[PDB]
Amino acid sequence: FGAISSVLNDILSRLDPPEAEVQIDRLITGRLQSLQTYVTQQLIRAAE
Amino acid sequence: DLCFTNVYADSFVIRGDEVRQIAPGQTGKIADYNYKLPDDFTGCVIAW
Repeated sequence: FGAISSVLNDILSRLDPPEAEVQIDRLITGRLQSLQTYVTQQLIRAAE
Repeated sequence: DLCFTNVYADSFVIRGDEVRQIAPGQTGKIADYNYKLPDDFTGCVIAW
């Protein structure tokens, strides 16, 4: 999603918190958006 | 135009080649074993 590496322990180990926060926050934005997408698909499919 | 509960004045002297360490999210000898500002530091760093 625009991060360094898609592994959280990898980001946290490679970088210091002052930048791990940014890389993480990008991972969080992406994964949260993916969860929202999945939950909305489930909502519509459950309505059907 | 801003009120504050308590304002702190931390005082010390350093070299111009070390001012960058007296700031949030830095690294170095000072920001390691001497004096470290928080990650969410809310204030100004002043020197003359």
